[PDB]
Amino acid sequence: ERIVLVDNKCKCARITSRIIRSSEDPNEDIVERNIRIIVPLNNRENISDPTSPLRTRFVYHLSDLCKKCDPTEVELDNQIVTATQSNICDEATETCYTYDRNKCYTAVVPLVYGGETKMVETALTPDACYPD
Amino acid sequence: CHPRLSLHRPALEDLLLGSEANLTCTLTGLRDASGATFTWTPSSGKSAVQGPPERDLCGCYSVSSVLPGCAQPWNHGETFTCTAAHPELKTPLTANITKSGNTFRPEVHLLPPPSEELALNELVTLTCLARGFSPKDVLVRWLQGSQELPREKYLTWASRQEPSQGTTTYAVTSILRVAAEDWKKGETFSCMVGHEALPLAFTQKTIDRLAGKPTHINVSVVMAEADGTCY
Amino acid sequence: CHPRLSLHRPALEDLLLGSEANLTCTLTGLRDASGATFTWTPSSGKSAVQGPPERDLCGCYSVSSVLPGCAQPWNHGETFTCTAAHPELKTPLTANITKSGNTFRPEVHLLPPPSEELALNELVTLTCLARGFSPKDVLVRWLQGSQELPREKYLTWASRQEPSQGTTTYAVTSILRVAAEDWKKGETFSCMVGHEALPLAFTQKTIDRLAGKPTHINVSVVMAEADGTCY
Amino acid sequence: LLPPPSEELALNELVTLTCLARGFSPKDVLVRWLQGSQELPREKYLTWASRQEPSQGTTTYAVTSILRVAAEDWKKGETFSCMVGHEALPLAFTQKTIDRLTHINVSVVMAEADGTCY
Ligand SMILES: *[C@@H]1O[C@H](CO)[C@@H](O[C@@H]2O[C@H](CO)[C@@H](O[C@@H]3O[C@H](CO)[C@@H](O)[C@H](O)[C@@H]3O)[C@H](O)[C@H]2NC(C)=O)[C@H](O)[C@H]1NC(C)=O
Ligand SMILES: *[C@@H]1O[C@H](CO)[C@@H](O)[C@H](O)[C@H]1NC(C)=O
Ligand SMILES: *[C@@H]1O[C@H](CO)[C@@H](O)[C@H](O)[C@H]1NC(C)=O
Repeated sequence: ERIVLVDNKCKCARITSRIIRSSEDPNEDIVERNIRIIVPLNNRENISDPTSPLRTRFVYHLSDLCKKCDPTEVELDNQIVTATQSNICDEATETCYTYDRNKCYTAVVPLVYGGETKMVETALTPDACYPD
Repeated sequence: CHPRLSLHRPALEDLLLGSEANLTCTLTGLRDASGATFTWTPSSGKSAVQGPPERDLCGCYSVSSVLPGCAQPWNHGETFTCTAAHPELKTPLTANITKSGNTFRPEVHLLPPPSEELALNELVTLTCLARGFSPKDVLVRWLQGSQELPREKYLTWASRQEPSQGTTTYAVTSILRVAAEDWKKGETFSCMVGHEALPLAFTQKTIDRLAGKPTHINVSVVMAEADGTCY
Repeated sequence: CHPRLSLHRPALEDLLLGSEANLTCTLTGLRDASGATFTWTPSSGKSAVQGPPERDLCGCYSVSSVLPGCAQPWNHGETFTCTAAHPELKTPLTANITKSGNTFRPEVHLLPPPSEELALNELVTLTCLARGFSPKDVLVRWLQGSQELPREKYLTWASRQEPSQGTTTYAVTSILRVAAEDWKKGETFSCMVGHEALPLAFTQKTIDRLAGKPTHINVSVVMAEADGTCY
Repeated sequence: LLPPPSEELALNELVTLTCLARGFSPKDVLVRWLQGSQELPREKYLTWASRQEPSQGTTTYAVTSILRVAAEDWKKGETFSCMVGHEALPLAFTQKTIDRLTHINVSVVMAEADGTCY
């Protein structure tokens, strides 16, 4: 529990790791890997309202949790080159399991006002859709 | 014997790390090293200086030239039209070159060291494998921490084509041997690969001892009736 | 034209499996026609075949022949003298070929697939690697269970030398791509390596799943009414 | 006595069982095989002759024998033994160390904690 490898929020998973080294018998140590999953028991499959029942199957692949794609800088000889860090994040299309506390989610519903119908917008997480 | 005309592409290294894409144009199979004239159809910086009539089959004549000009037109798909008019033939002949289409981008993988090589505490091996790319040109560099290692500390093989799953693709490999003290201490090592089909022209993979096979795994699954917001 | 230095030893791909060892030694330098002179100082019942010439640097020719003497004189230490003669200058640099000494063994590792390719259900890839052997001759074959795969399913690079500390050594790799259903069934695969400094001329390594499995697993399920998540 | 290899439990055709006897001074020895409760004929297994075992100090011997049974019945859980006789043993007795076939621990904690993370 010391160094954070990933803290992902679309799937809400967190993975840390730590080397704890014995001094006697220097040929064998132990390397620890901790995983924490939080399962939402009341979310839908797609995130809109009328979609489908409760999501009842939750699938986590380690190679898609730890995936890192925002570019980086490498200095080769005397040059700064921009490199990518992953093979697989072609643009979204990822299915998220939870909401994210700093992004806000809306829906569109038709209602009537005597004559014709409008295109009323509706907040789904009200703490984060405040316009300011 | 026989005189022919051949045309080589620019090298990968000065196209990516630099931009100076000097070209070349080679005919071989003559024996009179004074008469040669070359001609390109686009020539604005036209001063293409010819090279030395160097050695050949037991000291015969073989001459080439170089057209300077950097890498903006080559990426957009221009064409170049070197022709020769030497006096040992009765014909001017021509070939051409173009940045090729039908390309695929490689898949890079770093492999952690073997377990049996770590039990001896001398030196450990890292392997870099890049695969599935359509031209025959690639680069491989290595880094320690954020410091690039010098080129004489690692061995890189050549680029060859792999068995056919329909269309032709290629492969390459590379190894690097480091001390078994700073692997276990926790330094980081990177393998970088450069190729023409990748969008930013470079891609990187980094590994260290924490990002490998662990010995212990702790799994904790928490069911939450409260909310689905993931604080 | 000018005489040079050339060497040709018996083939390892027929020396470890069969007993069809053929010696063929070289000494070239082409100015005159057939003025043929030999050195086969053991000639104990062998008849040297000669044939037609083939293509060279626009006019020149070169000659050689074959002795089938596989009665174990080569891995004993006979010196098998090679020395030309002609109506020309009697000053050769000579060739004297034998089984060489100061030999080292290879050390072979077989690597598991990367976990990115597993979670896609396509072909997966394996890697063989051998390094540290003193002459640069080696054979690499693959197996599936007990069946030797045909040698057009896999790619093998050449044999190159390493950066080192005094003593010189060599290395070689190869790959084999199999289907993910065969991996996830439980079928095994193997890499075989042949070399002449090994006492039994072959080594094997084998891989499947359940090879680098971890030995400790903790699973805790936290129910409702007990959430205690920290930020 | 030894449990079967893993690779015989893959195609599930037949299953072989090895009986090893090691290190005695007088070089006359018998081996008898049995499944369940009844003993077997001498023509239903293969047994070797005894040769002097290489060892430091004094000279002793060794012998081996194998027998191949089906796969599904060893998945069922039948029982074997290997009755090796001798001269210098007070009853000339057997060894029946055989099973049909992982360390597991399961706990439930009510966990009255004052305050922790998860
Ligand atoms: C999950 O549910 C949401 C909500 O229905 C899906 O998003 C929306 O899906 C609709 C249905 O095709 C798309 O409709 C389009 O709406 C525009 C108006 O903005 C209209 O002019 C078009 O003619 C079309 O009907 C819409 O693009 C889409 N996205 C929004 C509103 O942002 C979503 O696709 C669902 N995801 C999955 C994987 O099912
Ligand atoms: C370019 O090459 C192609 C095929 O090699 C052929 O049309 C011709 O040799 C060249 N054409 C032009 C327009 O340069
Ligand atoms: C074989 O020829 C080489 C050529 O220089 C020479 O150095 C070597 O001594 C020769 N071998 C013998 C046994 O004379």
